[PDB]
Amino acid sequence: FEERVVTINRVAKVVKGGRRFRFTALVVVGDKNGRVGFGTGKAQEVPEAIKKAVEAAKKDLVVVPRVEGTTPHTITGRYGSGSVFMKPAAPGTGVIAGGPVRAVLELAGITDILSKSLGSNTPINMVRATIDGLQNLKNAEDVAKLRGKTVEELYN
Amino acid sequence: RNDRKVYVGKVVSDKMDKTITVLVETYKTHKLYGKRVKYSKKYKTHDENNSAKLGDIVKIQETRPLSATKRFRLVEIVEE
Amino acid sequence: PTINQLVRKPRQSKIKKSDSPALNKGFNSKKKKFTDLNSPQKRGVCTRVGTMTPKKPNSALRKYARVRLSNNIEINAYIPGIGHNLQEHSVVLVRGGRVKDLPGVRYHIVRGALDTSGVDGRRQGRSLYGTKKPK
Amino acid sequence: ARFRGSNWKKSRRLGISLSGTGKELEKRPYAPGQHGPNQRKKLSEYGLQLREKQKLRYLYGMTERQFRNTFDIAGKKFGVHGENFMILLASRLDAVVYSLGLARTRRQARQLVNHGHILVDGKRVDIPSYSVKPGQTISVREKSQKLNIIVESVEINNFVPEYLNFDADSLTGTFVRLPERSELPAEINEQLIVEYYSR
Amino acid sequence: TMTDPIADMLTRVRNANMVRHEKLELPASNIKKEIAEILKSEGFIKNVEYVEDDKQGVLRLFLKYGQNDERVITGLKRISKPGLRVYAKASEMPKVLNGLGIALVSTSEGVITDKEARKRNVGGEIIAYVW
RNA sequence: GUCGAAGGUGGGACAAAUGAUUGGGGUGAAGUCGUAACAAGGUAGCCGUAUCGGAAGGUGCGGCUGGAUC
RNA sequence: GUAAACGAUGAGUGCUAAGUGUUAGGGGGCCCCUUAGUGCUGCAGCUAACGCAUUAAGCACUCCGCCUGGGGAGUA
RNA sequence: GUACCUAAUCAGAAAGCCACGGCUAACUACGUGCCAGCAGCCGCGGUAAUACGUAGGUGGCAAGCGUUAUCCGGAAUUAUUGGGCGUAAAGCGCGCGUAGGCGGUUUUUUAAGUCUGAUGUGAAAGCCCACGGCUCAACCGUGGAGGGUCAUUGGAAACUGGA
RNA sequence: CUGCAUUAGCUAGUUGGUAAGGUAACGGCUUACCAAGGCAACGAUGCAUAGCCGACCUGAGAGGGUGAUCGGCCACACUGGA
Ligand SMILES: [Mg+2]
Ligand SMILES: [Mg+2]
Ligand SMILES: [Mg+2]
Ligand SMILES: [Mg+2]
Ligand SMILES: [Mg+2]
Ligand SMILES: [Mg+2]
Repeated sequence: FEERVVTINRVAKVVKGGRRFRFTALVVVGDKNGRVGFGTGKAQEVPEAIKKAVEAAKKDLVVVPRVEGTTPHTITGRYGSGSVFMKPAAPGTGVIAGGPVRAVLELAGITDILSKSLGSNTPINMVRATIDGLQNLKNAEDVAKLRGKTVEELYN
Repeated sequence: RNDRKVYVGKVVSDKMDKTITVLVETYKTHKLYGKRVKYSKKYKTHDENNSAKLGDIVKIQETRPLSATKRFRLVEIVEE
Repeated sequence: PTINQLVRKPRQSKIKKSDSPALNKGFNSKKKKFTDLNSPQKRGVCTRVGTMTPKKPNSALRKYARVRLSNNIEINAYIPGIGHNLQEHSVVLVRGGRVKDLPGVRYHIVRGALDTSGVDGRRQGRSLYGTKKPK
Repeated sequence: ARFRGSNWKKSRRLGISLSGTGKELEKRPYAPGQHGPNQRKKLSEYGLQLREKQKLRYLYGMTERQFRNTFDIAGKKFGVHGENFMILLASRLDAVVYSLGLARTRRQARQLVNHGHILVDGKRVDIPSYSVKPGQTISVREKSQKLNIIVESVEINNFVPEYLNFDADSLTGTFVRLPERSELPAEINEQLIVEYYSR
Repeated sequence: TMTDPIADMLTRVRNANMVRHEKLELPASNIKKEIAEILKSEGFIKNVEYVEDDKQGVLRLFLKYGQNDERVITGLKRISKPGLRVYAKASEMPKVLNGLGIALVSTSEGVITDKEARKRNVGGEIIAYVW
């Protein structure tokens, strides 16, 4: 499992004297073969925050249906105000994505896709929207089984 | 040989002597939003005998200039 | 809005204002009127020259000139670089670009053009201050 | 060539032996400059994309403008954009001459073609940018058939790729077919360059 | 008042699918019956029954759920609407979900799917999307 | 002789510049007077209206909770 | 002719778990069902959150009104 | 007597511009000390400044490199594609109502909208694709392709419209 | 095929007819007589701005911006009339 730290953020809690600073790490974990997940970890130091985030991400993984290195069909993942549009591309297109979306897609193993973040650019909600899209992706064989037909019948 | 444009429309005023104004209705589409919207154009046509009357659906055909603004001639009264 | 509402009253975009209005206006002397021409720079004459205190939190004595442009508009223009040879009635070239600290100063004086002299001793980024290559 | 700087410093920056020998990276594999040694910073994604693009550009000894134009036309060709860009870079007369082995260095081959010692189909070509195509032949000028540099380079029996068929006796090469990604250097990730020029 | 019976039927299907209901009774019409039959043929619903009662008649749909209770119908979208009607040519027929979904179309050759519209080389009013 | 450019005369319309003086607006500092609001802000606040007062505001009538300890 | 004229929530229509009070009726055996209101609690779904939730702020279609950073200013 | 070709001589005549705090590729030293100054935005400068000035080094380009002005993009920030209106800006205080918009089920019919052919036309040049010619490229030429809400004419009838 | 309603009324050769003249040519193009018509919230009138187009820039597209060079069309030649 490859892991990428998306963002590290210094948050503060106010106390009677001074402030308490902590470090939060958002991390994406993927095998680059259709499995990707994300996690958050809080600690007094970045190495421990990252380790906790990696553990959470490995705990939570999703399976991404693919077609020759790209998604089966276009999808718009939504979470809160986050919103990521994603569209299958052709080989050699590359991953046209920005911010955490690119991390999620690369770690899921997608190499050719077009995308646009249409909503909030806060990294955690961007990641959640991307994961929502990937979860809602569908594959030809599974949809054929669900509809009680074959792939050839499905495409006529 | 070559024919001239013909329109069908209702008569909306005939107070002029030997002239009737025909209202041809069309539906232009909005170029951006694509919705169908009504479009009315009034045609001044020649009415030689005053046969046409306010209300009847008539047919007109394009002609040479016959007056300041009359460019059409009544052909037949399809309905009334 | 409904599609019918949009057809009845189509959408209207926000209008954009220029950051350097004085450069977008010419003056025709014969007709004694203004004209809309976009210029990258304009010539002017320093009506006043002096120093200004920037708005807080900054503190300094920033060098500036009140300049009457060829189109008869009076503006405030910052003098960039260390040291200048400008006084009243100096003929200067003015380009766009405001100085955030200075409230009413929305233009810069080109260095090394017309009366304004290049910065003495400048050696890095000289073209921005009109200084010849020392060699 | 047009770039006349320290190719060793460039190789050290880019983490690749542009010459292919490895001499640059043998002793000091770290970046040049005062802060070269003890450098431990991590590159951003944009930095990585830029480094890959610069690796390819300095490998083929091109300028940024021509590199971009070649990338555009490769993108306009049918196929995979990165692979097409790489094969088109290979198809340049400099690259073809260097692969045939008429010079030991890419810059040396560029200077040879620039001074006109090469002929394509028996006709002079002074422009290293010239794009060779399958079915063409690269020869050497008769007045320069016995140049010390060319003969010395031909002596060293360098490897001749599959897409080129070379005869050292006549100093005659033939561009048989278009290269393939395997034949082209594998130290370049063309996808990073594609993404760089996407943004 | 009611202004789009096709939209009402699609919304009934959507709400029932959300609640995981089994059957669905709605007022009937010829266009609704053709839509329901197309859905059955394509496999998005389990069954369709027509009750020729007094008044308008009734359509009784029976919905289809896959293994693990997975819903076969992901979503339905009215495309052409009373407020703005959409038509497409044969060469401009849209592919729903890159082909994994159907676009119900109304054509001179009867209401068919986008696959049949493309095959027969016809166009018409795009009634709805179903995926 | 008709028509007829320019010109002359007249009362209007519109636009721009300028004008003693004057109104409020913004900006600027470490100015002067008070302390109206935010906590029950020390008379809960706010909305419309009336009136009054250096000023914030006060008071009356109706309305709201976006207030209410025990 | 204006109010914090407020549910700070336009009108019409249909669809989508339930529990419980109350007002005016209706049908069937103190109980069950039902129509129209008026409250409280609560799924799915929605929401930035708070919360809404068959009296939606859910799912849909029609029409209307309205918004596009703050101030200047509801001023000239 | 221009291009071009042939022969001889010399690395000898021919490198500058901006940037290096984040965005954004590139950091050290010295001087200055809320001054001098920088700045596209967040901001940087009050004595050990990767942000000011110089130096070394580094990065991006290169006969150009930067600045300014203007347009489009990023901006889904006028949202048809593709946004909203309880509290963030936004439901008129509320009725009665005209125009307009939209409109329940079935059958027959029409063919204005809709869909599908044919014909004419949409100059040349230009964008795009292919080929050919200048040593290559820009450039030039040739042939395709496309561009109409276009016009006449023949077909289809589910839907919207008329009867 | 453009902006403005903080521009809502405009028009009297004006709208139609008869006759005559006039022009390459039809025609209120002009002139006599008869009638009161004609345009306009589907934006008339007024005010402001503008040569139009093939194209050009930009954008994934939908769109947005522009109208140098080159080609087509229109208009003008110190200002106004003949
Ligand atoms: Mg007080
Ligand atoms: Mg108080
Ligand atoms: Mg009092
Ligand atoms: Mg509000
Ligand atoms: Mg209300
Ligand atoms: Mg003009």
